[PDB]
Amino acid sequence: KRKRKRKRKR
Amino acid sequence: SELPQMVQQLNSPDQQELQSALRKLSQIASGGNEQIQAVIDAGALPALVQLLSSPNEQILQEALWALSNIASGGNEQIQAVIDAGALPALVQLLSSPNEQILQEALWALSNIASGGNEQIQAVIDAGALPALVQLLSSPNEQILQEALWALSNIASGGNEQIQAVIDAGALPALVQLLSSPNEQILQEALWALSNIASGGNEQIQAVIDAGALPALVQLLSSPNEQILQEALWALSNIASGGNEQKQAVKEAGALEKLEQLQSHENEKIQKEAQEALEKLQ
Ligand SMILES: [Ca+2]
Ligand SMILES: [Ca+2]
Ligand SMILES: [Ca+2]
Repeated sequence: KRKRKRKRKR
Repeated sequence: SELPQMVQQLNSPDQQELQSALRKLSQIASGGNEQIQAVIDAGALPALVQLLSSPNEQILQEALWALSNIASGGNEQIQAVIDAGALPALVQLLSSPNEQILQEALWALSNIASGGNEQIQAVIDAGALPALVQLLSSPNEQILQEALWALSNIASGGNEQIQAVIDAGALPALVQLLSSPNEQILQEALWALSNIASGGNEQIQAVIDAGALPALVQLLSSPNEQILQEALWALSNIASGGNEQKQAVKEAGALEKLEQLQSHENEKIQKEAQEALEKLQ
């Protein structure tokens, strides 16, 4: 049930 | 009020105008769910999906960053990406021999799979799992990490979503990764297992039948609290199963280690060890 997101940032 | 113009520039035949617009859009989408909604509302999705067919790697990379950032939004914002038709073109990029493109396609897919069960099932239905499972054999640690994120996300769903991961043959590779000397990769493999084992008893028993318990029980002796925690979360999830599952945990020698961990100085460790030990009576 553990979710994770990754952003793409400069 | 500049957004509509940026979205029109995504069609410009001047690659400088196009790229300027694309870089601005991707970064506005990184700024929270309201900014994501502004990008969606300005009509960016169809243009961004079209750009997943570009043979221009500079355009494709930034397009992928924009889609990844939109997919860091709420579940219905993720669903907008799926509804704009992104997934086949995105999944197809898992065949790329270009590591930058592969890495960026995996992030995007992993974010989509961080949505709710409708969003996860769409990723499954698009055919991603065999590729993701094969990337568990990658000798590229960056790619391997990302495949483990995507798979962990997929396995964060309900039992049907979990079972699709199991049916794609992920478990033998995940269990092999438990012997990695790479502490980063080990923890990601434990996360994937600890999501799979949060399913029902049939999913838990698949984790057991693939031979996870001896390795998890060994990891209860790790001096690295990050690893230990992740192994404890996995084993505790397994112990939440039925009596057959509990018995397998006991037969593997977990009780004696858990009793030792009850007094651990790390409070998160101590609490999960106590909870695990109680599940097993
Ligand atoms: Ca041109
Ligand atoms: Ca290459
Ligand atoms: Ca190491």
